[PDB]
Amino acid sequence: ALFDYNATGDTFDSPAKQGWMQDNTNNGSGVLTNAMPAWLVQGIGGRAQWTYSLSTNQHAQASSFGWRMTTEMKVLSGGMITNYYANGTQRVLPIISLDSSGNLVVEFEGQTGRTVLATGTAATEYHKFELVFLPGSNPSASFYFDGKLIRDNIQPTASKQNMIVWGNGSSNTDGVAAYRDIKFEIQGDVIFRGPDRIPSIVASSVTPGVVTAFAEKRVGGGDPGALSNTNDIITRTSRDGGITWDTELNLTEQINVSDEFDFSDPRPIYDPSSNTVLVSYARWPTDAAQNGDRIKPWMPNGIFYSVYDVASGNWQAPIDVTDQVKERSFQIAGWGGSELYRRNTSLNSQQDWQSNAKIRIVDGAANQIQVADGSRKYVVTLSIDESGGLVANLNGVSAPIILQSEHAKVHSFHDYELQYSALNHTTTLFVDGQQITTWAGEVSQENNIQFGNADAQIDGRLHVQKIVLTQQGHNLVEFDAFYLAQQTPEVEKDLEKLGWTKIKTGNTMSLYGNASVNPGPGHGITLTRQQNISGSQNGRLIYPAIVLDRFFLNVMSIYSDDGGSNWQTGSTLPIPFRWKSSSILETLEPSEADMVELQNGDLLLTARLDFNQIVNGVNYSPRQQFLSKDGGITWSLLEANNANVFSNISTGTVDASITRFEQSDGSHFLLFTNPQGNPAGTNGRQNLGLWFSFDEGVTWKGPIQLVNGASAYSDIYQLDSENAIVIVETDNSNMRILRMPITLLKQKL
Ligand SMILES: CCC(CC)O[C@@H]1C=C(C(=O)O)C[C@H](N)[C@H]1NC(C)=O
Ligand SMILES: [Ca+2]
Ligand SMILES: [Ca+2]
Ligand SMILES: [Ca+2]
Ligand SMILES: [Ca+2]
Repeated sequence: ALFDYNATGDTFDSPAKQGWMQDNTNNGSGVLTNAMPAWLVQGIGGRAQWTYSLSTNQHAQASSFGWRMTTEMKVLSGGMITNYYANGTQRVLPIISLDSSGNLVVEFEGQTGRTVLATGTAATEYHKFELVFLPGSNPSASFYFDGKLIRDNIQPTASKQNMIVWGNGSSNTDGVAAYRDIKFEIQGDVIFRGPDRIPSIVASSVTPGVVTAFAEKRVGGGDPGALSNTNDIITRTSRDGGITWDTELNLTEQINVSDEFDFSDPRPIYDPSSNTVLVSYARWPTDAAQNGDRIKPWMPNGIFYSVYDVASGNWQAPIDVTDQVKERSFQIAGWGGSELYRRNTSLNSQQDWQSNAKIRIVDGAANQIQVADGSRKYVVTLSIDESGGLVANLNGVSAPIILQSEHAKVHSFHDYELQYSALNHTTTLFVDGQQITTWAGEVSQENNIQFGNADAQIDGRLHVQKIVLTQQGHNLVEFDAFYLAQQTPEVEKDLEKLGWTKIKTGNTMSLYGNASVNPGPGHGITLTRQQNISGSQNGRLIYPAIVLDRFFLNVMSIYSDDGGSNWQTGSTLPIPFRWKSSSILETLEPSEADMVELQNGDLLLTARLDFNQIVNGVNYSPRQQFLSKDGGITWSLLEANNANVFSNISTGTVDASITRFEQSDGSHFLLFTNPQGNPAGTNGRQNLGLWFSFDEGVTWKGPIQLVNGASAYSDIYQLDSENAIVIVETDNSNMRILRMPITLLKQKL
């Protein structure tokens, strides 16, 4: 909430015409002045000041969420120039004056001594005076003069005064000052009310002042997937930098006509090229979702986006991108074991045959597709090498073959075709129609087609969409995992019931997946520093989404290199595992995540780690950072870069936010928000903190406490050259707006 006085020239320029109450005594007075229009306070032989009354609830909001008072004035003479705020019990009182040398000085009630602010002709010229109050158990204000920190940790002092005040607050002491502008802002206006939840926010650089915020509208409350709620995506827009907001708009009820769905996790990206907001969100059937792993691949989970045209205020109807981002496959994780499927066949080695296998290599090695024709065996083994390239080894041939070096292509599906020539008794491998090589395989009496992960001592994971075997104009074998993966449970999908033999050693997991994809909470980004990042590009839209294969959550990039027309997925985060007992996996589950592009084009990602945090005695904490050096395709776990780097961060699991802040001089740093807990560094969703990184995410300074009270999910975005805007869940999950003077606050560090 903003309470202000602005002199414009309009002879409404009286503070009285702008809601202020004249409070003069004796000969105290005031008059409009126009050097540039201003109100001249004339506290000559009397008091001359202006006041504004606030409600109990307004004072309480100010106490819980902070406030700031900004004055542009010049002091002409005298003293007791008192611009301040008093809430009925306490106040922070700066007293500004000209001293006996004509120097402009300030002193504070409750602190010792004075500070010179300006000397010479500067003392009686206009300046900008800012008081910023940060809430907390032991709260304090800081005072700034033309943007520079003058005094910090100014603790409030007792006063029964109850008003916003500016001018010359003394009858017995002359003071004369001209005011161009007074702004008192109470932080924390409610923008979305609980039990709505899960906020995100972005701001338009092309149209300064435009801010677009999102949440889940939860009729009935609670997470998606409950029969007792119908959840939609809602949005509001500000055009004055987040002070006022237009009408709450339900973006998804138009595609939720029978309340058959829940939508969740609005993830906006601001696009400066089109000046648009593209917000992606999850769809779920209303009665099943991510919680409990209840969502299944045959159910209508997917991802849609809506586009806001900032220039017109138009919201475009939702667009479904589920087919592009929700993989359908049979997945074999040969992690600590091997798992192969073999279909015995009756190939005639004296006739040609052909096979096709559509396969994605997720990680590792010993991933195989094999055909044996009763005379010879042909095996292609697919691995990820040290530099993250895709490599083929053929049985009987010493030299490996590099198939791909570009990381997106390394982990995408490819068609592996074997063409056997009876005449030469050799087989030619084609990959995506490209002839790769010809080899003779090995002698064998086996007669089958076989695929999976082949070695219990070599970890690998491969996903399969199609397998075909053909001879003499007939398909002998056909397996369409892409089709089967999305069928309901009454369609037979068990390979062992479909004529395949399962050959498993040790511990493995396999499944048809994925069960769901979810953009996750917060916003995404457009990349602009990718020039020297091989295989990547500027203009990429990207966000870190949550994928559930069947039972385990993890994070992968979802991105578009054509402005949002077509979307692609990257690899999931690399995480440790351990089999604590047969078929019981100890591992991590990264879920709610946020990423930022560093100065060198590397991407820094911070992820909430849910459920178990400990693998082989190693505690990864409730939060873990990851780094991508290839534009978001693949990631690396940053050792010892977890919750530990955010001093006094809360110890409970919760969504966080991260973003880049750029100053007018081109300097930059990172901002991060998360509760501290109360006390700081304990469990609760209380006391939102702000952390800074001036070194590309290696260390973090802070926190600066932003909120005194409930603080759960949050999102932070740069608002302008000097401010960041924060949306944060608070009491009863009520989402509130903070507008934080970052360039001021950083000076407290
Ligand atoms: C994925 C993180 C977590 C796993 C327990 O679930 C989230 C936690 C939440 C929470 O801790 O408050 C609320 C989120 N809306 C929920 N996500 C979904 C899709 O229901
Ligand atoms: Ca409805
Ligand atoms: Ca529901
Ligand atoms: Ca987030
Ligand atoms: Ca699970």
